[PDB]
Amino acid sequence: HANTQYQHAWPLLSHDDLGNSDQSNNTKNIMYSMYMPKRNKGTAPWFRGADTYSVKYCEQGRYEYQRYLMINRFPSEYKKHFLSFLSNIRMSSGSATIPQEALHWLLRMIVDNFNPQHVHYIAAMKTLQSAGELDMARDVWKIMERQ
Amino acid sequence: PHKSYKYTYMPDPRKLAPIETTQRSEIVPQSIRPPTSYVPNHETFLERADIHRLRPTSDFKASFKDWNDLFTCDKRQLRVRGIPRMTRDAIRTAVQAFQNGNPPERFDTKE
Amino acid sequence: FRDVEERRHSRDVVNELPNPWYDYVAHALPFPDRDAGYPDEYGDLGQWRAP
Amino acid sequence: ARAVIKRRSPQLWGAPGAPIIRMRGHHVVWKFQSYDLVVEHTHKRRNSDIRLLHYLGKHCPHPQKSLWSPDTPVAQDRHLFMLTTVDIDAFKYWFGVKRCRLSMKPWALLAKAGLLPPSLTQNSKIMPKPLFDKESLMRYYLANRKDEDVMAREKYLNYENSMVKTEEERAAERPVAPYL
Amino acid sequence: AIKRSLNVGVVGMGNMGVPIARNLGFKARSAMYLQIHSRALSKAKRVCDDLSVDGATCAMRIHDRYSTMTKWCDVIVLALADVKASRHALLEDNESLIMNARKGQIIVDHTTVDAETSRECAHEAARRGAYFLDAPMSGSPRACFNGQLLLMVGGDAETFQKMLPIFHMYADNVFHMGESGSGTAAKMISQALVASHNAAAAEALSMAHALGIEDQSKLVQVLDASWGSSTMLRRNAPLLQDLIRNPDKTPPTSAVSVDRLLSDLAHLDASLPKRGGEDEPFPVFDAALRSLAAASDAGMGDRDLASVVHYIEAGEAELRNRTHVPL
Amino acid sequence: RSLNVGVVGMGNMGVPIARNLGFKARSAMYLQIHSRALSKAKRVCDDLSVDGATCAMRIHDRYSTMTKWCDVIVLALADVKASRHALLEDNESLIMNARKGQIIVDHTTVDAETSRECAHEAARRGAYFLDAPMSGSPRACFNGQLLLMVGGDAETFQKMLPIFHMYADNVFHMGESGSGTAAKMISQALVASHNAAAAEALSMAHALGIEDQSKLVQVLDASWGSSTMLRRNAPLLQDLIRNPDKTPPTSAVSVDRLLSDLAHLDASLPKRGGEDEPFPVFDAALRSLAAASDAGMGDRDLASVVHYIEAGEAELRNRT
Amino acid sequence: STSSRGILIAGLTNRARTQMAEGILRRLTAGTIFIKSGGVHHESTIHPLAVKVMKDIGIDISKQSVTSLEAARRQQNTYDVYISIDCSYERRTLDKSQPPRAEVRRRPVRYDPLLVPRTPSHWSVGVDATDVRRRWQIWSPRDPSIFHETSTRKFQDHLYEGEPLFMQLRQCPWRTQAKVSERWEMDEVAIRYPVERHSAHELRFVQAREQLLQRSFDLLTKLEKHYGERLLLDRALL
Amino acid sequence: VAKLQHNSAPTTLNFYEKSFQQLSDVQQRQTGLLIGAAVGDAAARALDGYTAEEVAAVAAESGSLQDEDEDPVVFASVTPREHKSGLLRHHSYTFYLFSQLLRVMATSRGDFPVQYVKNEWVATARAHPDCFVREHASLLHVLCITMQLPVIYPWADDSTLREYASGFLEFLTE
Amino acid sequence: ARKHGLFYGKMRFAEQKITFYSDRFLFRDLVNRREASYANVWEMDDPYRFLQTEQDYEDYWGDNYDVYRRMFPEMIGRTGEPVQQYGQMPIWAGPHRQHANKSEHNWMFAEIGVNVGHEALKKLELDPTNEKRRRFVIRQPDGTLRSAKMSEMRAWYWKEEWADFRFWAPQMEWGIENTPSQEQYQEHVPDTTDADFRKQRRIQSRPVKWFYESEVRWPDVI
Amino acid sequence: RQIRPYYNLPSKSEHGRKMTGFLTPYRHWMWKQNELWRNV
Repeated sequence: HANTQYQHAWPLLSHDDLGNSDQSNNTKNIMYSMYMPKRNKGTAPWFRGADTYSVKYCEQGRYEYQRYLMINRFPSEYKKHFLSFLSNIRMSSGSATIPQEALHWLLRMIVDNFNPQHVHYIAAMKTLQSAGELDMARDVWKIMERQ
Repeated sequence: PHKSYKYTYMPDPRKLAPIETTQRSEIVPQSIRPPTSYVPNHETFLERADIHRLRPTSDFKASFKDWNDLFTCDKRQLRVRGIPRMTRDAIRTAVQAFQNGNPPERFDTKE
Repeated sequence: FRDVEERRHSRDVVNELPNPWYDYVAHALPFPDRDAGYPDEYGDLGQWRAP
Repeated sequence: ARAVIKRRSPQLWGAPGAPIIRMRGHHVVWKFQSYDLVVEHTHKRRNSDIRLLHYLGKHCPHPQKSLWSPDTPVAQDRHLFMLTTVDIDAFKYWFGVKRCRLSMKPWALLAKAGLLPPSLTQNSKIMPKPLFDKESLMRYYLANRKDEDVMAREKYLNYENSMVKTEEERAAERPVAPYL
Repeated sequence: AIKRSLNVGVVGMGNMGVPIARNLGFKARSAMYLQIHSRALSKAKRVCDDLSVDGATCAMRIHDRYSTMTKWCDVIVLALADVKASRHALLEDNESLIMNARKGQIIVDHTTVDAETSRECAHEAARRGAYFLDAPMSGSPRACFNGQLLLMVGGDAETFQKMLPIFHMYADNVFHMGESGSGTAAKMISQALVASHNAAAAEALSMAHALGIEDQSKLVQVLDASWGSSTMLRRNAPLLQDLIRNPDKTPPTSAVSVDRLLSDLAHLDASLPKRGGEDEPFPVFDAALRSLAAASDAGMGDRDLASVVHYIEAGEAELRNRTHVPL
Repeated sequence: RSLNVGVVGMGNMGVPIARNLGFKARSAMYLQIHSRALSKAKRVCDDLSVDGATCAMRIHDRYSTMTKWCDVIVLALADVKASRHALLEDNESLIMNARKGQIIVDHTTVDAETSRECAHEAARRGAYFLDAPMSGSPRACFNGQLLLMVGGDAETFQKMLPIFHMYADNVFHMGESGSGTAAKMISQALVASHNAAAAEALSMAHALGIEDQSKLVQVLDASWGSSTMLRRNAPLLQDLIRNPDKTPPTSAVSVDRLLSDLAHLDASLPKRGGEDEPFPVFDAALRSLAAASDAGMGDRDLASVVHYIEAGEAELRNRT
Repeated sequence: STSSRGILIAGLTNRARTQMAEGILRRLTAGTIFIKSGGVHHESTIHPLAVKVMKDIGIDISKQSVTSLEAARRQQNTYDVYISIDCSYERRTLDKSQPPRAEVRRRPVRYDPLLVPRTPSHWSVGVDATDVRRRWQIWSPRDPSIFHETSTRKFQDHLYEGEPLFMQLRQCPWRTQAKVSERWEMDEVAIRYPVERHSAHELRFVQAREQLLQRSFDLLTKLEKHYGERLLLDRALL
Repeated sequence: VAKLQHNSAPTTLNFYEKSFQQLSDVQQRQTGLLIGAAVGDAAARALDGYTAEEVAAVAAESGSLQDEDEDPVVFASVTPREHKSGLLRHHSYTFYLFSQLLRVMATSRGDFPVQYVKNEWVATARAHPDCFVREHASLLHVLCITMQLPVIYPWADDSTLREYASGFLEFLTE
Repeated sequence: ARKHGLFYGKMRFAEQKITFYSDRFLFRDLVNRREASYANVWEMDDPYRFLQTEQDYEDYWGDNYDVYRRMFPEMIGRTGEPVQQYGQMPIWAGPHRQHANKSEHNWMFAEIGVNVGHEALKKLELDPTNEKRRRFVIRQPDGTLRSAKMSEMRAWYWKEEWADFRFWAPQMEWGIENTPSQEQYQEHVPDTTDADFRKQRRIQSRPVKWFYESEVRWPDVI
Repeated sequence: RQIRPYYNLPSKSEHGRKMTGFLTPYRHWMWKQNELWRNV
């Protein structure tokens, strides 16, 4: 059981096995990436070891990449979705639903690329007033204005 | 080799970074409940735990020296002693239930 | 049990520090808030199926 | 609900049951075993092409050595690490909104993570279970009974919205400029 | 007078010298420069290469000359095989460590030696101004790898206190017996007890086979439960049982050899005070000596100590012949 | 039903095992006591009164009554001659005539010939005999900690194990009958050998000039020469060597007891040869023990051999 | 002679408490019983404050040595008495650099005795923090079966192969095989707190010494009852 | 450089000992202000209310130094003449308010109005009535409370810091 | 570290990038960065001013320089990030369950999800001044909940194996050709009356204990 | 899994299960105590 696997480390400023050295110009140095197999089934330890991305990726603000796309639907689908959202908004705050859920469903309706109708706004405000959430009703009005 | 580098083969510094260990006994000890009137001896304990046809614990009563041996025995120790898998699992589960506070009182479903 | 635990926790000063895992929900929208680069919308070498 | 049921893996209700968070394991040797904390139905949907409702994370049972000991050392820095991933937003959504079930191994793992208290089965043999006495419990309650309004406010903040505006916030929200 | 690390050297890459150096290299978190001396530089190269490949936390330097070893090492530890090699390395060579020792060096020889040699080594070290310790190691190389060795150090108490952090890297039970030579005396006593208990265990298993007990584990269990327990008996029960069952089998070799045990007991006898023309009448010790000598006179000196079971009667016959010669 | 277990051989060792059995109880076991004396019967009665009727004990002095009443019978007799008288020599006895399927166990230190004869006669009669010599102290057996060298039928041993554990801590079955007696003989021989070796080693240590005797004992017990006999006898031997004028103190277990135990080994072991000297260390230990016993110090302790270590060599020279 | 097969004193470090207990027991028994004091971690020396406070009573422990109990694990069934000196788990700390924590309070807050039971005393300890033993393993890359890339004998996934002489901790659940086994819950007095004074450390050593003396007296009373012998010989420390 | 491992010497003396290296110079000074304030308050809590001659007497009485212990005046082991309940045993009422303001600042993550801490301060005052009247509206108290305000923005000029601290000082002296 | 019998190569470039001669703005960026960069950095230069004492000096330059330099590519005034420990959630089970959070190992947890795990956003996700920072936790074998180090946090992303020995941020040009303006930032027109998410986050952050008291005034005692 | 202790009501039936789900009053009281501990 002798050492037959490890070898002495490369000293400082040493030359490569192919004569390549990081001295002066790289013209005497030769690239060898074209001799490797074209595709590796896996990932070599030196594969993409150090790569960087544009500064824009880390300098971007939130939700500034969402392009405005018009998602058109069938009129019957529009009716179905509007009725479902209205029912969810008007769901009573008996024991399992907190009053915040009406505002949550209005926000979800906006996020899912819909236009909240006046009936939706009225139902949200009335449910929040029946639950005593005057600040949340004001928030619903602010949402309507911002739309 | 080079006469100027320590660690001539240049191992990773994480390789020479040390390793620390702490046994679970330091975290929490193991108490041994003394036998009660319901199970005065380990033979009686095994007979009470013997409730399943496929895993008869009573067949291995002579394997355990006494109550301390039975309750300090490990599953690896059982496998070394030569106790089949289902029976030793049943014995270990009964011992653990007794330790947690559940005596081996159940219904014998063999009949 | 709840009252005793709450009293002990209030008296204790080591555990008064906030816990980010326990205090809030970070992001609840179905889509990420910043562009990580994907999608590509183009194929590559050897990919016949496009789109 | 079947003529000849699956005796080797029964459940409590029909399929597909309530969502349950569990650590699904692979079918490999122990040396390369890893678990996936995922939420799925009570009855496994191995038949269809969609098996899990969501993927919460991955857990590695085998501890690895501290690869960051040379970094800023702290107490117990050089002990072995048990790396694991866990989604927090998805876990909180399924746990609170959808009200999914929970197994014991995921519960213990999340107890380590600090999301949940230690599980029911994480019991030591050092102390037995408590014994309850109605008179003592009533005496303690009478000694330490909280105010009605205080308790109502506490539970309102814990359950309903916790982002309650103060008088200063309301005054700042109110318009003061010429109202147009 | 600069700030540096301790130069710790190990002399002798025998059977026990390698585990000591490996333990020092592994457990020295860059707190010492490890010098390794060898008669042949190939052995030192092999040891240092193996330590580097396995992963050593301290820099190492190989040596083949005692002069360089003395000029480099601040503390020296010698782990040799016999007494002649230790005496040559310490007193007889032109570059002998003790004779060329520097004022302040600490030389600790773990090799088992005679009382006269230990006394002369300590005297020479004191005259040179260095510090000497005789700490005869006890244990197999596997036990040294586990670090659970045994050391009986005799000499300067302050030197023992200073050298404790180095001893603990490959020995857990370290006893400061007292003045110089006390470790050698304790080692002699331990070796005599080991030989006597080995003879007793061999005889006990022989009579067990004669009576008819056909299991050795069930016998060693009750022996350990009773007052007849012995470490040598526990170690040698299976091998002795097998040898008794089949005399044709030749006992295997081991680190603790019959020849080495006989040499240590001969050193003990030489250091044993005499009462005139006649020696001290120790019956059990004499019987053990005769049986071990008979075992070694069959080419079994390099084998395990359990070979004494086959030559108990050989020693008895030899004693009877020697007693009948003048009768 | 429940096993009927009788005890014969009332004495300083016989009483504690019966007392422990009665205290353990856990059934309706019937204990018949072969007291052979009205005083011993009254002792059994007051022991029952102290126990509080845990077990039903009836005193009967007839071996036939014990045979017809007790399925299992235990013997605790001091001397091998008395054991032979009560087991084989008696007209009634236990082995010679007994109901088939009756378990008979003896804790008396008997020689291999006696054990083999007992087993042969028990097989002839149709009963099961197993020999379980006891290792321990009267205090140890009262507390419930004995080492039983059980030897006999495996199934009978497994049946008797719960009974043995009522008054013993460590129980071992070494194959067949007579192996328990052989193991006890080997244990006594090793005890004598270790005692002599420890005495000689401490004498050598004193001659060489070892001062820190406690540290020396720690080193010896941490080295390969460790032994329980040495770790026990180290202080007394050290005192005796430091001042040889002091007479050895009297102890419970002594050189006379060790010689009596080794006599069984000498008788049991085949005496073929003799001139060959099969066991020199055991022979030397026996010589030193005999010299220490017959030179007055016959009842003091096992450490008395420190003053008669030379006796083994002296006897060897005198004989040869 | 005596009928005891030995006493073992098990500690996690074998620095101060075990040494003081061994000295007290030897002083009380006049050295007639073999006593071995060892610790799991032997990389330490005897505390100067410990030896000073024992000399203040009349016991010289400076002649003792810090050793491990490996020789005791090799022949543990031989010994008769096993005493484990350990700290309470309620006050135990792992960083070893902070004062011990407060324990559970029964009737700060006080817990109901029924709602928080007090660990019944009639039970027995199976394993303790002191019942562990050292285990050294080495995964040498020189072995091709370890050097192979698809090898599980390494804690590292991609950095390298093998592991240089790592140490693990096994356990010895054999404390109950001894004739007598006890555990002594005492706070650690070897290490110094960040703001501890020398006088306060000395006072802590004095308190630990008094606790050890009382526990030694109780243990020797129990052993005298067990053996029927006379162990409390040197009754001059009252 | 390195020393032989013995007596199991701990690697780090405190949790943040090596963490303090991971701050810039200005961040180190910012954290040092708060940490030194806390350390000084905790070290002087033992002799709180003592006079100069009493401190001198304590120092003279504890004149048995072993060349490594700290000054007897600092973290003195004298018997407490106050016996506070849960937190003022190790610190003062002024440092209680200081710690509450620090926690409010940390949770605010930058500048914040005084209304975020008004309720905490009045709750502490109600919990400790004697301390409130003892050390309310005093220069030392208000200064020790407001010492941590410049930590919010160390590059701020005097005018900005005074303008920001005016709101806190108004309520402290109200 | 070199294996036996294997021939190795040298990477001419650290990654596949676009050369700075291709665009006029890339050229200006490179010349400005080179101006702000050291030509040859040494032990006493400004980037190494975080090694106050000789213990730090020896630790950084001895036996751990490789990991200390591979921790972060750019040279900053430190090597990682400070570690702060969290507080444990109250356990109503009382002392019956305080032991369960202690083990023999460090339990390390890292957040994943829709908004977390983006390789291209590693810097912004590991920025401590981020309200949506990726959440890491470490439970020590004694139950302590602490944060993660910089290396521990970066271990969960795809490895970066490059280093920068020249650029030093404090030496950047300012005033001439570089003047960040408030007009550019205000072009987004952040209005609190328009968008109130900022107020919502402020309300979430500020304490809520005032709600149980239902103007704040000091107690009156006479 | 519902535990069936041996001291439950025995059903003396040869055509079905040998033990019944009825429990002694102590089992009811003990079960409530365990129910309270899980309620916490």
